[PDB]
Amino acid sequence: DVYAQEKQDFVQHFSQIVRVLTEDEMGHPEIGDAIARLKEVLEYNAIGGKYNRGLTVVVAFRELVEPRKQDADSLQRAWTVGWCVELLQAFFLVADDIMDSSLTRRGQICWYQKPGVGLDAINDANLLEACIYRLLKLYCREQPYYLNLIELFLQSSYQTEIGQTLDLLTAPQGNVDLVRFTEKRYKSIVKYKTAFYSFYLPIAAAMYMAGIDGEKEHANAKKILLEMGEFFQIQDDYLDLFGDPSVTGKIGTDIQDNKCSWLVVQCLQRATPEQYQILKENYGQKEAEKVARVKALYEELDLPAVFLQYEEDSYSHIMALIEQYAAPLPPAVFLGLARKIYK
Amino acid sequence: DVYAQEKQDFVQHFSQIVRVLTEDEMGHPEIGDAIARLKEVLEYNAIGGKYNRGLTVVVAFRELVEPRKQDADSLQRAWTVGWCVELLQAFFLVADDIMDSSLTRRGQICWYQKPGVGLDAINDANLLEACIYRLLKLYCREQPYYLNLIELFLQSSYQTEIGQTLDLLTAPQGNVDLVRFTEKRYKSIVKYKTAFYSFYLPIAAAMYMAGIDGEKEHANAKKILLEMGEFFQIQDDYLDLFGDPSVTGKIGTDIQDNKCSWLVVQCLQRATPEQYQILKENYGQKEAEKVARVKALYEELDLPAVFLQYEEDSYSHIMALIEQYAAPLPPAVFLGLARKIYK
Ligand SMILES: Cc1ccc(-c2cc3c(NC(P(=O)(O)O)P(=O)(O)O)ncnc3s2)cc1
Ligand SMILES: Cc1ccc(-c2cc3c(NC(P(=O)(O)O)P(=O)(O)O)ncnc3s2)cc1
Ligand SMILES: [Mg+2]
Ligand SMILES: [Mg+2]
Ligand SMILES: [Mg+2]
Ligand SMILES: [Mg+2]
Ligand SMILES: [Mg+2]
Ligand SMILES: [Mg+2]
Repeated sequence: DVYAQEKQDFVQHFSQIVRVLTEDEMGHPEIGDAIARLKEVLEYNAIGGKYNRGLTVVVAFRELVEPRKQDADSLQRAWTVGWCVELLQAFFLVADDIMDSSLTRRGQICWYQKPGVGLDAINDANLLEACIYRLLKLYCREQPYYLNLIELFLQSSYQTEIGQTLDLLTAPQGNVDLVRFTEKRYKSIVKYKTAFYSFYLPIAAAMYMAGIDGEKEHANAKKILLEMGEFFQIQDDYLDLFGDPSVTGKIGTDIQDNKCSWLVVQCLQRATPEQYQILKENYGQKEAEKVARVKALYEELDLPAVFLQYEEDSYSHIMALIEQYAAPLPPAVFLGLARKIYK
Repeated sequence: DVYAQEKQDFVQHFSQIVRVLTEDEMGHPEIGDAIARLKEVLEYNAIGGKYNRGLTVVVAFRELVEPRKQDADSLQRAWTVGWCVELLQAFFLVADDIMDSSLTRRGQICWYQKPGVGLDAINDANLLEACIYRLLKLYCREQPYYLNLIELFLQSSYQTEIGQTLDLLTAPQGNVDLVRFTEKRYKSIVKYKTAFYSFYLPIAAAMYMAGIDGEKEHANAKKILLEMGEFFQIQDDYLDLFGDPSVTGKIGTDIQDNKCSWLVVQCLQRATPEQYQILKENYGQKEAEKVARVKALYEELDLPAVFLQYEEDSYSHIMALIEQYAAPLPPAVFLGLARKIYK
């Protein structure tokens, strides 16, 4: 209902993102070709998403301002920062898909896989990163929050990259790494790699855009948004395998990439010594017979219905945290976020 | 003499960089392994350089402060920001070497080529990027310049990436791109891709650290530092081919990568229609017989002595710009920089 509303409005505003970010032509005719390529990047990589995070910034902003203070220019900034989160996202997936060897994403071939692109993808990725802060200076350079956002976006990139380093240290190509797959490792991973940016960031951004910068208020918010954070990825890793690729818009590479997924983690808790051995022979390998034998094993331990279980268990716990912790904020923020991620 | 002095002092201070950047252990035991890997990155990629830029920040700072204001903590910040530029550098080369397919750099194998690393190099690279701003908040969070530096480092990353996009758009693997190799393109390239960060940045950083933030003072400085900027890369591209690999610490990939180098540019101005054709058949290809036939052609048009010519021509012009433009600043800044890059 509530994201469903302002989505289209959120997406039209992407025409101006691109306009502004590439309005340097007669001033710098030399670099016009870099700026075209830039456009081409943004069109391809910032678009197709569920735009949930970018939206989340916008919805949160409305919710947290007295509409007597939501003037035209405040909403200008409101969805600008929205778009910045989308860029951040886009930055991450473009790099992520080289690193994770992915084939497709958002219903089309990965940027880095297009012929004529390949590893220029890396430079492209960091460009999106840059555009984030380019906008900030544009639309927020004179706000009292301008600096808090910059630090937020960065403090959040770092955290994402720390997560990403764990992801990979825990998931070497070649090395049977079942010992490494503990739930203690896992919670750490999705915390840094997912929760902070896909949740704390967007919300937090708007908190600062609403003049709300108390450490304790941010801390509570954080407490809540790291769970939603966390479930979200267990759902990502679930969908990776049992999800519909015409609906996820991507193909899963978790078994092949020897990844510390929720699944392999639970699988291990419930392994008969023999089973441990089947998985051992099969996990972390390109071969489809092996990837298949594992998918069977996950089904052989009825993990999909276990995921259905945690989904309820977590919905219920996330909801307790909202009650315990939302205030002084309007609980519609978090609720709106939960509706949009639970099934 | 002057860089030769504070180099060793500059390099000892790298023990504390690593200490500080990895002093989160008992506070966050979960992520200790990411932070080890981080250490490993920094050790490998921030070290071995000529540390010229990092130094340049430090030397410039002394030169531009009354030593009654150069207290212990000002020099703490002074070389911290030094190190930040080194990180920025390191960020760029780690990504650069994947993108440019380089084999070696700084007298050893490229990070991304080590076995067990490969494309995790990409995540590693952005980590260095992050550390920059991690330090800033650490040692400069309470300074009046703190924000100007952040914007400088970013405004400079973007510019570097724009350059880098030109680099690559101008240099597709496969496509004979001799038409594209004009000196108008070239000046644009090395301007964004090299001059801004290896020169304007370090100096400018210290200008702001010395409380000097007038647009016109920065503008003049910029005018001067973009030439030094520019020559520096023509020397890089010269050395790429005719340089000593036990002294550059790297092997050149400009012909192989179909790059818009100073050389191919000059080569083209002086081409007999036939010659244009030899180069045509040979440029932009892995094959060593072809790379060889080109190196011959550059020697066949006595370009090395032409480089010796521009070197003098540019030394002389750079020096005119210092006279025309240094003030109110101490001309020893720029001079010190020129001594250290001219032969
Ligand atoms: C450098 C870098 C650092 C972190 C990422 C992240 C990817 C990602 C993400 N993507 C998912 P996917 O896009 O479903 O593959 P992952 O399982 O690869 O992590 N989902 C939630 N958080 C993150 S953070 C991507 C690139
Ligand atoms: C993403 C990115 C963007 C820019 C770079 C740059 C590499 C580089 C550089 N490296 C030299 P090299 O390190 O001698 O190969 P290049 O000819 O590849 O540009 N020298 C001067 N400026 C720059 S900027 C590297 C990575
Ligand atoms: Mg992935
Ligand atoms: Mg991943
Ligand atoms: Mg995933
Ligand atoms: Mg290179
Ligand atoms: Mg290059
Ligand atoms: Mg070069």
